[PDB]
Amino acid sequence: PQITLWQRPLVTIKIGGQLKEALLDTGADDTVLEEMSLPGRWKPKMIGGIGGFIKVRQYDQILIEICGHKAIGTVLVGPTPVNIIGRNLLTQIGCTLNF
Amino acid sequence: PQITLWQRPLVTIKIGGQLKEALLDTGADDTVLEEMSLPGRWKPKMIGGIGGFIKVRQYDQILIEICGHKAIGTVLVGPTPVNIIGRNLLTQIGCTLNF
Ligand SMILES: CC(C)[C@H](NC(=O)N(C)Cc1ccccn1)C(=O)N[C@@H](Cc1ccccc1)[C@H](O)[C@H](O)[C@H](Cc1ccccc1)NC(=O)[C@@H](NC(=O)N(C)Cc1ccccn1)C(C)C
Repeated sequence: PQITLWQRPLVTIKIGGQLKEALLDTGADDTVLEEMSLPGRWKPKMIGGIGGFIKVRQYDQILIEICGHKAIGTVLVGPTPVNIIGRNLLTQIGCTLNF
Repeated sequence: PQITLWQRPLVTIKIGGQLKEALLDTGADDTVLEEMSLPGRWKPKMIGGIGGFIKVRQYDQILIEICGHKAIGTVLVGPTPVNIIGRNLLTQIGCTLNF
């Protein structure tokens, strides 16, 4: 699709067999989701942004589907205000910025 | 122009007749710039991000030029690591997300 930015660019993703909403975020390097249980082993990590650092669980090679497009990559889970899709998966689905 | 997302989407902006670099960010509602001393009146404000909140000063009606395109609006100034161009100015330059 072509998404304009008059509203937050929130879409539906599918992950773990669950449906969620997430923000398409060109200003994020990584993908951060709210607390959930995913199958798999995970490692503790830290990530930062405005306000500071949070602790997250890192899951690799996770299948996610973003507007019907498949991506397979690293997902961090932790206490984010919002589900964020970052550049690690935006590139996999062929996302660009245009103006 | 079309910007790919392999790297962070950093572009040149002109503000106050000075050039800076800034991140095009579809996940920011607001525009946040590094500390600098603009003339003008300001309001104090708090904005949040992944790790919590920071204090900023709010300036309205600022002209920024982004890759040749002008935009005019509210800019928040404070102790950010990176200059962030948010949706309030992105919409004005006709910027879209495409995949
Ligand atoms: C999500 C996280 C993994 C990401 N971090 C990240 O990419 N890092 C640390 C790598 C890095 C280092 C140096 C330079 C560039 N990038 C991040 O926070 N990115 C920030 C940019 C940044 C980078 C480093 C330090 C400081 C800032 C980027 O601005 C994101 O788009 C971020 C995403 C987000 C959105 C909502 C709530 C939490 C996080 N937006 C924001 O932090 C903005 N907030 C915002 O727009 N809010 C709170 C309103 C809102 C609410 C709900 C939904 C959308 N918007 C502020 C910049 C204004």
